[PDB]
Amino acid sequence: MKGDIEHKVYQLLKDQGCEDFGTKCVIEEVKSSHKTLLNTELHLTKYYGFSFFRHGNIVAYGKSRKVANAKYIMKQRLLKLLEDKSNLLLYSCNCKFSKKK
Ligand SMILES: [Zn+2]
Repeated sequence: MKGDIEHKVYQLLKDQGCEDFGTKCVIEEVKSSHKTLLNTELHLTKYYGFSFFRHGNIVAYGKSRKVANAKYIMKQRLLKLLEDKSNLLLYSCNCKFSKKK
């Protein structure tokens, strides 16, 4: 496929009978500051903790100072999973019914 990992994730997962998934974007600031001279560190060295959630689990993780790089990492995570067919993102679940081995 090409490009947008989110669409790929949706394309198959929603078709597997899943709707419970999505990306989370929380900032993980690296506090190298012991004390400071203002209320809070106006702007310290923070990192965008991009991650992909699937049933409360972490399928993709990519923390970077650059939003693009952060996204890039997590994207290539699930990207490899749908390419390699690793069940970490693509496993069957009960958003519809039971499963069969
Ligand atoms: Zn599900």
